[PDB]
Amino acid sequence: GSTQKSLSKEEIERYSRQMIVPGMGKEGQLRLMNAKVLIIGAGGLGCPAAQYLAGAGVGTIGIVDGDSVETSNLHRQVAHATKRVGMLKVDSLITHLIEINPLPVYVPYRFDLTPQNAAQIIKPWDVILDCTDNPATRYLISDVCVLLGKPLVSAASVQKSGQLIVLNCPPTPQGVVNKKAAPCYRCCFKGIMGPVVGMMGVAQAGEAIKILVSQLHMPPKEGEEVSPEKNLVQPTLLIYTYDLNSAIGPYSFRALKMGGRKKDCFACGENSTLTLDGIKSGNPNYVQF
Amino acid sequence: STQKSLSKEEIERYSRQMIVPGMGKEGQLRLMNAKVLIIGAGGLGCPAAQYLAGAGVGTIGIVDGDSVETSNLHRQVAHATKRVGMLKVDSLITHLIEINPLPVYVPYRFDLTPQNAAQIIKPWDVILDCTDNPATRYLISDVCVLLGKPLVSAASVQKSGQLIVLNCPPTPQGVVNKKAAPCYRCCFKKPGIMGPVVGMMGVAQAGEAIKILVSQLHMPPKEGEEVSPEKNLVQPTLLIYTYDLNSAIGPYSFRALKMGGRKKDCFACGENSTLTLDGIKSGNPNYVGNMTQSTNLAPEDRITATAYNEKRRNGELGEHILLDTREKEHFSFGSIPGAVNVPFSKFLVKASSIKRPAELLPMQPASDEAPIVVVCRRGQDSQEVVEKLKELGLDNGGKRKIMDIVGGMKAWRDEVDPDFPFI
Ligand SMILES: [Zn+2]
Ligand SMILES: [Zn+2]
Repeated sequence: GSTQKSLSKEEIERYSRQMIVPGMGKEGQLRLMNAKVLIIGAGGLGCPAAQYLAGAGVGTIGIVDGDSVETSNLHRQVAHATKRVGMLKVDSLITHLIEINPLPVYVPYRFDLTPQNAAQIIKPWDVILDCTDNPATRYLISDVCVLLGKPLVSAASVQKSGQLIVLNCPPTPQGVVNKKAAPCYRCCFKGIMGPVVGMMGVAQAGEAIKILVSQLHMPPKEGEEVSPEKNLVQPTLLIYTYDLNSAIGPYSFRALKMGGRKKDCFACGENSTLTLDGIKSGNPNYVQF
Repeated sequence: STQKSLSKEEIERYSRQMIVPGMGKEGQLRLMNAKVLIIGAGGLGCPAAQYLAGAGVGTIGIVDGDSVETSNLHRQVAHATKRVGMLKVDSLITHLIEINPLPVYVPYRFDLTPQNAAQIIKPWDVILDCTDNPATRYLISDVCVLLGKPLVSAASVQKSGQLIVLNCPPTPQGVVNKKAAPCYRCCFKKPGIMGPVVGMMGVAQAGEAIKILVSQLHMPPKEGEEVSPEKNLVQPTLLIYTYDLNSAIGPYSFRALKMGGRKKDCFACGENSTLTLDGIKSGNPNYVGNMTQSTNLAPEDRITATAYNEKRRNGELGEHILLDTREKEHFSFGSIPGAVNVPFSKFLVKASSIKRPAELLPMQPASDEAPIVVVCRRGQDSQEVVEKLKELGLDNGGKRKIMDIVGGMKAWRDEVDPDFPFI
């Protein structure tokens, strides 16, 4: 699955328009096709992210969700259909992804992600996208990504706005603080309109593609630092504010620069006591926020 | 004909969208009574239509004459592999019906041309330019100016895409005696693709269309009043999304440039314009890359708490004045060092009293180029302050920048000084 060294005749035609982009090419396309991307959440954030990773040809796409399609969510979950109401979101979404592009392998997880199964779900994947829109789950996914060394693309709905940030990319082992390292979600922190959540989801796919094509999740050359222009060690917190009574303004998008890994972070900092065994056993406890 | 109430089925489908502040039943009925035209059923048109269909726009028109091809599915995610060979408009409506069967979908199984542009556009309320074609983009803007239509235009290229709201609220051709929104010529005088880039701009197009309909941003202001500058209509924003495969989201990935209003000498909307609907039909404007540099970027009107502090720490803002418009007792709890307090309450009264000497509202100045920075509690009233100061010619014809701090003193606390004593 990750061993492709050639493109078939159908793949050349299907991906011809995007391979010609500078910085993509054949090497860029094979990196997508040999990649494994996990999408946690098949709703407003997960549907647009999945659609554009499917069209682009990511070779393996996992989707985690245990909920069902509902009529009142179609205005924002546009990958679903009215006739698929009552069906599992993961199955309804993959039905549309297969329509877009049947060449990738789609791996459904037909159940909720929890502290007891997070590590099992996340471990096999190269890049993690948090599309849960659940604050408690966000901390769980960040923690597990730190412990299993995974880059995390996390987005959320908050008030009348959306958010996006790339975390732990390139991943750095827990507790290492004698070098520049990317932050985790804890390092940074402590009714929704369709276009808002849709824009963050599309942005999430754009970032996952960036990481895989340019190998932004790979370490730098020995003794070399990660270029600050890559916006990885100190990532940007993107905040898009959407107000129904005001057309797009000069600061509807805010790009807040984040700090690097904190030395005293509960999860990734020095002397961290967070462990995979603890998470499984309820330590820490992810209280509903 | 106008629908005035909701059924049980519509309340279910739209319940979680109507609770959004500013939407409600009134906002929903405005969408369901609206008619939106989407020209182009491809990379930009698919996401735009998906989210307008889901939101419940009552009537959605789609113009396209091309067919679905395998090589474009990577960015045209509303189409299906099984529907390769079908007309794009027929393929797209099939998907839109699946999302939401309640709207009325109107296909135009042909391409827009100078000969049919006016006929196609006239019946529709809001126009979305989802063509990635320069020639068609100029043609649509021209027709929208002549027919008095608001236009949401987008474009995409290898590394970037753009979005801008034009001629909203619409103002007749040739009117130059008042503030008026620009057209595409006012903004850009004539000289591969990644899915996420075009998808981003397409979703943003639907977002703007929804805002225009729900808040009736395309309706004129009250007689004698100008459109609120805070609505970003008469001087719209040019959004630019730069997608660099070798760099994650950065400070300039999303760049929003403020545009000037209508140009007095615009070929299409300016005074003494020779452009007419019959001239377009006759080929008199000959609509010969996809994205070009703008030609009416306006001077900046706002600054972030972060940027203002960044310049203050490096001593960049020389000779400037900092006006704190919070009320007296609020200013007494603390302020930015060097801020002069000019309460907003008294400011509005003194400004009301200059309907007679010159500019006593303000305090001791220096030069003609000395910037003025306004800051209030949370950036709600500071734009109005800046707007009236310019109304009284205190920008000296544009040589003196007058800005406000985005988010007021709350943003100052959140972005710069977390221990600031904010009330
Ligand atoms: Zn951390
Ligand atoms: Zn013009």
